[PDB]
Amino acid sequence: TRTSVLADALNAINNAEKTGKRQVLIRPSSKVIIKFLQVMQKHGYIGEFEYIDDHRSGKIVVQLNGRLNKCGVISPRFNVKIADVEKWTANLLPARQFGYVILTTSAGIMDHEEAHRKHVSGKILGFVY
Amino acid sequence: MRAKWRKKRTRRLKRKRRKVRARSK
Amino acid sequence: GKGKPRGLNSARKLRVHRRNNRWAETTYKKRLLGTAFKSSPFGGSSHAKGIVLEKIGIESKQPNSAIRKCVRVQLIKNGKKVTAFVPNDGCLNFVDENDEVLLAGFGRKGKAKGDIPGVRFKVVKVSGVSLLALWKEKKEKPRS
Amino acid sequence: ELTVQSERAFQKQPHIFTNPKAKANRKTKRWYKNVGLGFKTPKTAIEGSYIDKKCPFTGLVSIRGKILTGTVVSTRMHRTIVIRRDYLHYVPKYNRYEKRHKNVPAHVSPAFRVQVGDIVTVGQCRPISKTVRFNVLKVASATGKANKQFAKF
Amino acid sequence: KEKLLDEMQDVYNKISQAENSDWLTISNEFDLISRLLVRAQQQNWGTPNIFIKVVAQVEDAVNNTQKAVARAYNTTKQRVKKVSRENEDSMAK
Amino acid sequence: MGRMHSKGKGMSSSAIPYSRNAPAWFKGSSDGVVEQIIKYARKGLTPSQIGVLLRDAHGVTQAKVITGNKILRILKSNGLAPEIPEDLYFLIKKAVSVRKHLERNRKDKDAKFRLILIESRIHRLARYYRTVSVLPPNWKYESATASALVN
Amino acid sequence: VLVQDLLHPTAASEARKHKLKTLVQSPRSHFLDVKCPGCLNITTVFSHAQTAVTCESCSTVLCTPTGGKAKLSEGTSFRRK
RNA sequence: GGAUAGUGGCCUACCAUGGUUUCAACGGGUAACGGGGAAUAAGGGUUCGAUUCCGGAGAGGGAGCCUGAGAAACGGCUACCA
RNA sequence: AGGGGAUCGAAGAUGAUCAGAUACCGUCGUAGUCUUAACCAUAAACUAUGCCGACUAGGGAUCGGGUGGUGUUUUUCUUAUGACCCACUCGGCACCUUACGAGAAAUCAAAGUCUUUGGGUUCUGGGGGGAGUAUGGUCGCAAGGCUGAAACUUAAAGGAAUUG
Ligand SMILES: [Mg+2]
Ligand SMILES: [Mg+2]
Ligand SMILES: [Mg+2]
Ligand SMILES: [Mg+2]
Ligand SMILES: [Mg+2]
Ligand SMILES: [Mg+2]
Ligand SMILES: [Mg+2]
Ligand SMILES: [Mg+2]
Ligand SMILES: [Mg+2]
Ligand SMILES: [Mg+2]
Ligand SMILES: [Mg+2]
Ligand SMILES: [Mg+2]
Ligand SMILES: [Mg+2]
Ligand SMILES: [Mg+2]
Ligand SMILES: [Mg+2]
Ligand SMILES: [Mg+2]
Ligand SMILES: [Mg+2]
Ligand SMILES: [Mg+2]
Ligand SMILES: [Mg+2]
Ligand SMILES: [Mg+2]
Ligand SMILES: [Mg+2]
Ligand SMILES: [Mg+2]
Ligand SMILES: [Mg+2]
Ligand SMILES: [Zn+2]
Repeated sequence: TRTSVLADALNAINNAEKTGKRQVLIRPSSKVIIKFLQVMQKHGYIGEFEYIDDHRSGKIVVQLNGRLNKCGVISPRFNVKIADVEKWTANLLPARQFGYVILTTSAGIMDHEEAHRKHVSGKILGFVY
Repeated sequence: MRAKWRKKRTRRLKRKRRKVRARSK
Repeated sequence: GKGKPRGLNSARKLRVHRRNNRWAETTYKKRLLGTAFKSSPFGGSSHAKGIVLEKIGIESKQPNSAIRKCVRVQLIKNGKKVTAFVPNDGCLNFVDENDEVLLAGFGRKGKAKGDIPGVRFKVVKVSGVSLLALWKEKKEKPRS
Repeated sequence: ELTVQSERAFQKQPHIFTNPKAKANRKTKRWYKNVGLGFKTPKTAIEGSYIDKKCPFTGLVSIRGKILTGTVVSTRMHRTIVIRRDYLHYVPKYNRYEKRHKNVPAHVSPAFRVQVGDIVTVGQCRPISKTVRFNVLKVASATGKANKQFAKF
Repeated sequence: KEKLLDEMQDVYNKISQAENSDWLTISNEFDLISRLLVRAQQQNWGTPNIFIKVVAQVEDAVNNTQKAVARAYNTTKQRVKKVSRENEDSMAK
Repeated sequence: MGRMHSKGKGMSSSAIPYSRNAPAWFKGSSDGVVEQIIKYARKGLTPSQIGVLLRDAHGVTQAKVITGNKILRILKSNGLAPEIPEDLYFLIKKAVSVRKHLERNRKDKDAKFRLILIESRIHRLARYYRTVSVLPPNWKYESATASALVN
Repeated sequence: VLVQDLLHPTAASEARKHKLKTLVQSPRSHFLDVKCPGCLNITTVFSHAQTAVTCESCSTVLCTPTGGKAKLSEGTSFRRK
């Protein structure tokens, strides 16, 4: 069945960006997806997105901007020490100038640069650039 | 040979070998 | 997708899966089963000493027309008899009958090489002195 | 279970003496000790009547070293328990984990009640038997799902 | 699927004959009967009367008063106790 | 749109409305509704039958939105909940009916296949109900306790 | 259709789409105030009523169930709720 | 209870029928002493580690033992086997 | 094993061709073909495409279901049907065009969302032979099935398309 709701979300956003759309409908919504969206919105890869309540599970309408080229989830939420995060950002992100490994720490869901600045590390959620 | 025929020839050889084994035992 | 398990707690299945599929590589199977020891003419050894039993001119493969002069040698380490090639032009006459001959691999991972059928090993030394030194007249056979 | 020295030899706590000439006869003086590490002796141990020289409370054995938490998987042996400890072994070749389990046989005092499915805190002790190196200290979920059995509002 | 029942009946007869003389091969017979019961339970149809009869015969053989025969006696007592966890003994009585 | 033992992908289901309160047109009060529920349960109907009847012959959209509670909870609180959950009872009735049909005529293999599917469904559901401890943990279903329960 | 407002699309479009697939799930069925020819009693009936709803006072088949929307009797008169 | 320096089926008497396992017990192989590490090298790994350090074991193969704090010693004994 | 016994028909009996023909063709013809219980568990059991999810592109049709039509005829005067016409929707066998993606292509609307490499999962393969052979287990009354090597040998075998 639908195992990772965020995987569905990011697959939808990537497919629609490749297709050329300006808005997507993420069908099931979850807190982690919302935080992912807040991160991308703060960094500017997304325009203005909207949540919809349904008393069963939220829906999300994300207005893209085409600035995004590819998101993606690392579906097994691996464990990364504060040292291996450099290995992960070398593996996933194209160049060190930009691109962000969005990961969840005890301090919250947040990108790898803020996570390094707070000196915390947790489980990997995905990668956006 | 056709692989079919190779299998059939091998089966006949197995049959003969089993007959010889039953005779020996 | 990629029909191998991927969850966090699937280390066991992946490990056993890799251990099981490693049996496909020929090199790994040879290493684990120790085929280089039990059945190979050399006990996983580069060289071994032996005694020449008689000398044979093996005819080459298809496109090559010649006779490649080899010698059958009984290995002294275990007693298995095996043929072995002798390099260079005037070297078979340099190999005495029933003489101490040292054999090495033939350069193709223990497989027959070139146009020589069924022969798998060179000749590097005969009666102590090497064959190359004899061929270039660097040394004389001890003829003992 | 109301055994009270049913066995061939008498079951006495060594070197605790009761004077019959003392005209009080207030049961028999029972030796017990608080085991430490913030573990409270059960009232069954103090007010009880068993013997259990291997009891961590009313016996001679002492508790030091490791403190392991686990789940009972077999109560069927006498005076002793088979505890199943589950954990995640980390395999670095794949950055993954395997669920592994080890069976620890411990010794349970008659002061406690243990049934299959309970979660128990146990502590290391001196070698009691060939495989018993632990004495139970606490039983949390004795009837966690067993308190409620019938239903009628 | 009558072969399993016939083999179980033959094993029960062999167990009775061995008990007539007792655990030298009775232990092996009970061990194979346990595997036969497991195999029958694997399929839909299981728990025949022959299994109960063989279990009762093994219990009688172990109960009788009686050197590897001592290992056989201990193992047969343990096996009879284990297979006697079934309530089918009430059916036998 | 997944199916438990078939290749279908059906989308047929009930589509509960967004509103969480009673409709603007409902005039009856919840106490009368719950009394009606209890009288129907005394008549001997399953909660699904209660829901369908109260949807059809009366203005009860769904009993939860107006009475503040679910039908099974209502019967349980007043002590009318069956000892067997109703859906599992229907499964057992279907299974015993198929068993009887197989008993009457043997060669029919398709009923045997559907019977083993039904047995799988029963095992799964009963395992779940044991996990939630709705059934006693000893509850087990093989052949004849079915004929005891369905009757 | 690279740009459109999924949040507030045109009403005809949502009414066209299948239920369980609109922006917010909302059923299409409704209830009806039906009047029986016999008496003046007014009874509420679901649109796709599955059972033969009858007047409590008198046994009359107000609705005959079918695969989808229930079929009302000829004499009875209905009003949308 | 015996025995040990002492805990302990370590052993004995009696009693209970248990212990482990598809999360791989048990059994078989290892041209396996273990580890610190060596070679190799984008990152991940693969192979090797008899061999300078730390532990373990053995003095032909097994067994038994005196001595002394320390040995089942072996450039110490007693015995069998080769 | 038991009941059938028409046609058809391995084996066979033959009549012809052929250098040979116990092969193709022609006549017959046992076992089987059809059944009732019990086995067997293999097929190019093929869509040579594992299953469950989400997304990505248009086109009609077709089957079943459900919606609306002041729809068309029907006719029982007319409602109500039914059968059709139009529009939509759910699910299914498929089909058509196209690539914007994929592939080594032939092609695929899944074989796409895979170096911008991670939705969950089982099962397989690691050059060709040797060989699905030997051996060992296990199932089977038997035929055989499942499991399943190695020694040795070889420099290709093979896929797709292109020109002859
Ligand atoms: Mg979740
Ligand atoms: Mg020549
Ligand atoms: Mg003692
Ligand atoms: Mg090693
Ligand atoms: Mg070393
Ligand atoms: Mg020593
Ligand atoms: Mg020596
Ligand atoms: Mg001294
Ligand atoms: Mg010694
Ligand atoms: Mg020394
Ligand atoms: Mg001496
Ligand atoms: Mg016949
Ligand atoms: Mg013929
Ligand atoms: Mg002829
Ligand atoms: Mg004919
Ligand atoms: Mg097959
Ligand atoms: Mg296939
Ligand atoms: Mg298939
Ligand atoms: Mg190969
Ligand atoms: Mg082959
Ligand atoms: Mg065999
Ligand atoms: Mg092919
Ligand atoms: Mg080709
Ligand atoms: Zn009425």
